Amino acid sequence: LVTLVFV
Amino acid sequence: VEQVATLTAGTPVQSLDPATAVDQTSITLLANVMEGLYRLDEKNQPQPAIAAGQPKVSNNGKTYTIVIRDGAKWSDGTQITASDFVAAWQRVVDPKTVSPNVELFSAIKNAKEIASGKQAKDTLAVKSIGEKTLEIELVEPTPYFTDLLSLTAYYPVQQKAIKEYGKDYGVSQKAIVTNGAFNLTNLEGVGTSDKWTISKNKEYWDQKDVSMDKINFQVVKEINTGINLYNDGQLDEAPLAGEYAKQYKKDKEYSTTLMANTMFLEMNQTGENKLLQNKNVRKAINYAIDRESLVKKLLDNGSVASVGVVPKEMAFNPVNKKDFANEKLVEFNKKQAEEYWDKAKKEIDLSKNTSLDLLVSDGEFEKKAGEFLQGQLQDSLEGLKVTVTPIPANVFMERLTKKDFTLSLSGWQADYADPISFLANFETNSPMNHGGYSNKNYDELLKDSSSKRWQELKKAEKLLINDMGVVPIFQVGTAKLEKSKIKNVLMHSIGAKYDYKKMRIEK
Ligand SMILES: [Zn+2]
Ligand SMILES: [Zn+2]
Ligand SMILES: [Zn+2]
Ligand SMILES: [Zn+2]
Repeated sequence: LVTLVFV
Repeated sequence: VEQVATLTAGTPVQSLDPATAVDQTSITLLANVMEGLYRLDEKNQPQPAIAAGQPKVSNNGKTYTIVIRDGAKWSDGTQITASDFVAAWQRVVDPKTVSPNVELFSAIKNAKEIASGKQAKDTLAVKSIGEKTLEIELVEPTPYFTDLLSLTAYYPVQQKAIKEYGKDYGVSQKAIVTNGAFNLTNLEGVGTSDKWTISKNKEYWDQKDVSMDKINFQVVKEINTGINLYNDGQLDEAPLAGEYAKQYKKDKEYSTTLMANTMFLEMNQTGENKLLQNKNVRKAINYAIDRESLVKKLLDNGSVASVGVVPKEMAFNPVNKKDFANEKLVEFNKKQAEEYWDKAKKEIDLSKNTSLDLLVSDGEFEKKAGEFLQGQLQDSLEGLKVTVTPIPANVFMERLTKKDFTLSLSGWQADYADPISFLANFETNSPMNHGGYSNKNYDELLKDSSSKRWQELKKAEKLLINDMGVVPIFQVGTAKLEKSKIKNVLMHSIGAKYDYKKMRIEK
């Protein structure tokens, strides 16, 4: 899956 | 003690449809309001959910027979049938659907011939036998296939609902029929709402295991606000990074958990951008990134520098137990960055354009990471201007799909514990290949099914890095405060991150 945000 | 909580999310929900959901926020929601044949346990292993048992495998590892349990139901009380699954999966591979998840079905016989347009979707080698039995034929033995059956992309959808809503399926909370531990009871706008609520689904087959009455979600983009809400008892968790993580690191309610998740600079290599088409420019970008400084200073929360495309602690060799990610394939080297850049200048016209745009999510630390990268690139590639463009998640997803970008700060979390979850994304016409990288020899290495598969996939990773088709930056650690009263939440380093099914509040 795609992660545009990491926090 | 009331069984209610308010938790956090990084973006608005983007999709309510298994066929189209590809981002973490949508997938976590779907993992909790819907359910598939299998569900990951605490060790990230697929266990029977809608399925009554593990698959019965026959025909030299190629035929899977699965029985749906008695009493598996949609939220409207109706039975979940084998035919619901058949139609759902046909819908994912149907080119008319334009599903970003189509590659996940490639193992199934005829899925390839349906993708080429050689064959109709009804040829997909999946069939019902009666109302409760599914039979699936694979092209070849595929050890991780049961893992794929746990993914939201493989969830059923209700035939009646699909017929009723058609193209508007998943447009809103009113245009879905779900089957999970919770129902989606409040969500105003897909793509835009900063709040939503899910509530216990009393028609769920395993409702007896579910304690929570409802769980609320709030998007947090600014970490200071999450913490202040958390300390006032207005949130039951708060994400952490940078100076905030530094200050809360020793708190009794602090945790950090390493994820199978690499953040990249994706690069538009279609030919539209003349700079990123040049291999020396791409290598200059790679060598210019001081990954250790980023993770130590900017993130400071258990994230770690990338050593390759594939993250550490995800996949281990069955024979020798070694981590797949056991080579330092990328590393900061300022002098080599400068030299690759000087080499590139000799090959391109700097009059035209010596500028690169960098798309990032508009959250606090995504913007800050983009600015850190901007300074790194500007410092080692003399004369290059980097602009940082923070945008909303729904706009960002659309621009990636259309390749309306130059550079992109975007990443992938493994859906299952095999290097191919990552490496398949750089195959020539993969929907997740946002940059348009294409190497036919890379494509072929991915197909290896021999005793040397592990070694061949590592060769593919090296070819991708040697071409510098994508720049791995860091492996994501998830740091947060969480109230002590929250018990029994399952957190996964692969696939959908949170399972709240057995969550409860104690004291
Ligand atoms: Zn149970
Ligand atoms: Zn802040
Ligand atoms: Zn530190
Ligand atoms: Zn290790």
